[PDB]
Amino acid sequence: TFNDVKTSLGITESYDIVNAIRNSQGDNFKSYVPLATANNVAEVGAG
Amino acid sequence: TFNDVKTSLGITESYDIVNAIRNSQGDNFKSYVPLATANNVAEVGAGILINQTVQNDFITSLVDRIGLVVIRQVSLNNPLKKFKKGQIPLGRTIEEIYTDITKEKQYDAEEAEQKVFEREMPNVKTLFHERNRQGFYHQTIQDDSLKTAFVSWGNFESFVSSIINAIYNSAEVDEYEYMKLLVDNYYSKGLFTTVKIDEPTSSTGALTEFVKKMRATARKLTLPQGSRDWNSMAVRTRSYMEDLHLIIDADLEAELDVDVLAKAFNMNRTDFLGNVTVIDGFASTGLEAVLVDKDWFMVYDNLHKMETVRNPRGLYWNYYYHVWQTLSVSRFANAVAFVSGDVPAVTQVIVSPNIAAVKQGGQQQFTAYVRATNAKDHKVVWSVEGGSTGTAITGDGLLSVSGNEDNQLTVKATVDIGTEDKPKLVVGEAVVSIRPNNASGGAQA
Amino acid sequence: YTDITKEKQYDAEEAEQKVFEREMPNVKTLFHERNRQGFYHQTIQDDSLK
Amino acid sequence: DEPTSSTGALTEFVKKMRATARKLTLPQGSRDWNSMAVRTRSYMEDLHLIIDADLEAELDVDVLAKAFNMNRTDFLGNVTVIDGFASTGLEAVLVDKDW
Amino acid sequence: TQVIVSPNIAAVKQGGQQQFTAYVRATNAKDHKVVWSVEGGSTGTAITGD
Amino acid sequence: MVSFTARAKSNVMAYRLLAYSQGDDIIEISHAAENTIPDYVAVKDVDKGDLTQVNMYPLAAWQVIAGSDIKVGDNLTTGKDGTAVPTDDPSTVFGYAVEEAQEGQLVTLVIS
Repeated sequence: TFNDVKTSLGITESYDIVNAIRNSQGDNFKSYVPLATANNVAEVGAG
Repeated sequence: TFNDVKTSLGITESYDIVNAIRNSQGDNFKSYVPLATANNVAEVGAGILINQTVQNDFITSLVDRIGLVVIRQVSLNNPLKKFKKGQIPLGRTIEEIYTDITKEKQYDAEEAEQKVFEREMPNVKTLFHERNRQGFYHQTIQDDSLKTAFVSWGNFESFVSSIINAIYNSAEVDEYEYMKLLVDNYYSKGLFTTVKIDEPTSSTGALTEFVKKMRATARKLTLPQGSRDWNSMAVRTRSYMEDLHLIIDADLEAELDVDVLAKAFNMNRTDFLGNVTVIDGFASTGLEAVLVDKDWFMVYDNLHKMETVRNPRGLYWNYYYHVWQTLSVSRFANAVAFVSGDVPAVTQVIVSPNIAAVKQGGQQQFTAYVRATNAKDHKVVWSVEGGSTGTAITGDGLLSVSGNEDNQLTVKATVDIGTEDKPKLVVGEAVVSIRPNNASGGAQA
Repeated sequence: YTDITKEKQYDAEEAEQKVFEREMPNVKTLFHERNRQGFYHQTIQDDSLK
Repeated sequence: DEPTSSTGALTEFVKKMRATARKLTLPQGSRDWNSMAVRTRSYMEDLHLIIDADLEAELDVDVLAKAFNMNRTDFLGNVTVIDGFASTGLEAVLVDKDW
Repeated sequence: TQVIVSPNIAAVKQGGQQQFTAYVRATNAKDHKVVWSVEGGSTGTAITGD
Repeated sequence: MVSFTARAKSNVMAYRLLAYSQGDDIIEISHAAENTIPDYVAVKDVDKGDLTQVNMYPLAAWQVIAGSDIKVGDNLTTGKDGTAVPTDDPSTVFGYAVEEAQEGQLVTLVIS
C-alpha cells in the first residue's frame, strides 16, 4: 500500500533523453524529431 | 504543363560520355564504338523526370503513347517485427511476474520436529507496462482526379493500394524508431549492464578485443545455470543462443567481419554472437553495440484500425490508420551494452526487494547489486531517508523498523564513486510500507 | 513510386475541427523511352552450301 | 582511394563494400544511396556487385573475409564479373536488380 | 557530387507556397551549406533561406 | 483579412519590400527606399501603371528577397530595390531573420 512514488526510482539518468531530443539540432537525435509521441514512450518505457 | 526542360534537369556531369565515345582512339571506350544506337541510350537512358511528349518517327502527327505503367511495390519492414509480442484488445496495463529461485536447506530429521510450517515466502518480482504510443497516419486519395492518369482499372486500383501500403510502410518505419528509442532510453536511464571497451575504430586489435568481449558475454548470457549479473532487476535468469540478438551499427559490423578473421567465416552462424540485427547508429553518444534478449522487448499491439471519411464536396477520401502500442522493455531478460570511451565506474545499484511490506518492529534483509564496469569492490552506504520515527538500517542492509513508525520510508544503497571533491553518489533505492502491529514494548534489555 | 509519410499524435481535441484535412501523397515518377532500334543480318546461300 | 595501391588498401575497399551492402538492405529503408532520394530498400538476393575481374580476384586472394565467402551470396551481392567500366576511377558498382 | 531537390516538380497557387528539400551527396563527411535560389522570367516569387 | 485597392507607381516586383504614398485619390505603391522601414510586401508583380490590392493582416513574418547574405537572427532593413539586408541601426530595423538566406534567396522575417 504505497503513497507518492516516482517512475524514476533506482534510475541514475546519465543524461535526460527528453531534454536531449528537445535540445536537438541535428546531433544524432534528429531521427526522433519527427517522432510523434516520443515523450510519453521515454517516460514509462523502462517498465 | 511545362516547357524548356531538357534531359539535363538537376544533372551535373563529370564528363560528357558522348564526346568520349566519339573521340575514342584506342581508348577504354573502344568497345562502345561498334554500338549502333549508342548516342540515343546516352541521352535518355538515365530516366526522364518531366515526360516530354514524343512524336512518332514514321507519322509525325501521331504521338507515341505511354505503354507499360510500372507501379513500384517496395516494402519497408521493421527489422524488429520479430521481437513484437501479441495483441491486447482490452485493458491498458501489462503485468510481468518473475518468480526467482530459493536456497537449499540440508535435510536434517531432527530439525524437522519443529520446522514444519516454516513460512518461506517466494521471491517474486513484478514489473508493469502501459500503453505508450498512440498515433495515426493520414493519406488523402482523390479518386476521381486520379482517373485521368490511369486508363485501366487494373493500374488504377493498383495505385490506390500503393497508397495504403505507404501507410503500412510508414508504420513500420516509426515502429522501428520507437523501438530504437527504447535502447536509447534504457541506456540513458542507466539500466544497461555496460561493458567498457576502447573505441573500436581506433585500431585493429582494439577491434579484436571487442569481439572477445562480445563472444565472452554471449556465452555468459546463455549459460544454462543463469546469473544475477546481466539484467537490471538482478534475478537469476538465462537466455538462449538462438534468442540472443546483437543490435549493432552497420559500419561497426562491417569492420568486424573483415578485420577480425574469426568472425568472418562465422557469418551465417546464429550462435557465434547470436542473431546480428544490423541497424544504423544509436543516438546515445557512446553506445557501440548491444546484446539483448528476445524477451527484452515487451512490445504489444493495441489498435490497428483504418477508419475512413469521404468529402463529397472535394470528391476525395481520408484514410486514417491508427496504431496504438505498448512500447516498453523488460527489466528482466538479460541485456548487455557495449560502451566505448568515458564511462562511470559504477552504473547502477540494484537493491533487492525494491518493494516491501514490513511490520512495525519487524525486519527485512536488503541486498545491493553494484554493477561496476571495472573490476573493483565498492562500498555500499545503506541509508533510510524518509520516515519520521527514528527507524535505522544496519551497515549490511538489514532494516529494523522502530515499532511505531506509521510513515512510508524508502531505503537507499549509496555507492559513492569519483573523488571526494565531486562525490558521484550512485544511489539505488527500495521502498518500504510500514504495517501496524499493535505491540507493546519501548525499551529492551 | 509512392514514398512514406509522417506520424501525427492521437489528439481527440484537435480532431474535432480537421477530419477533412488532406495529405497529398509523396508520389514521384520516372519515364523510360525506347532507346535501341537495331538489326543485323546474315545471308545463308544454302544451295551452294550443299 | 585506390585498391591496387597497397594490400592494406584492399582491406579498406572491402570494408566499404560490406558497410554499404548492409545499409542498402536495411528493412527500415533509407533516403540515401539513390538519386530520387526516396526511402527505398534492397534485399540481399537483390544486390549485385558489378566489378572488374582484375580487381575481383585481387580481393578473393588477399581479403580472407572474402576468401571463405567466395562461394556465397550474402557477404556482398551476386558478384557479376565484367571486363570493366570505361570511366576513369570507376571500380565497382553495387546496385539493385530493380536498377 | 549530386544535390537533390525535394519536390522537383511542383504546382503552386499564386497565393501559396511549397517546401523544397535539399539532399546532398557529399563524399567527405562534411555538412555543406545549401544556397536556395529561384529563377523565372516574371517578377517577385522568392525563396527563404531554408 | 482586410483588403483594399492600391495602384503601383513603379514596377512592383514580388517579394520586395514596399512603401506607399498618397496619389490621385488612391494609395500608390512602390519599392521601399533604401535604409528604412517598409509598410507592405509584394507577392505579385504589378507594373508601373497596374492597379492591384493589398491584403491587411498582422503577419507574423514576411518572405522577402535577401539583398545580401543573411545570418539567422540578423536585424534587417530595406536595401537596394526593396530587398532586405542586414544592419545594426535600430531606427531602420523592421524585423529580423529566423533563417539563413543567400543573396537572391527568400528570407523569412519576424516583424518588430
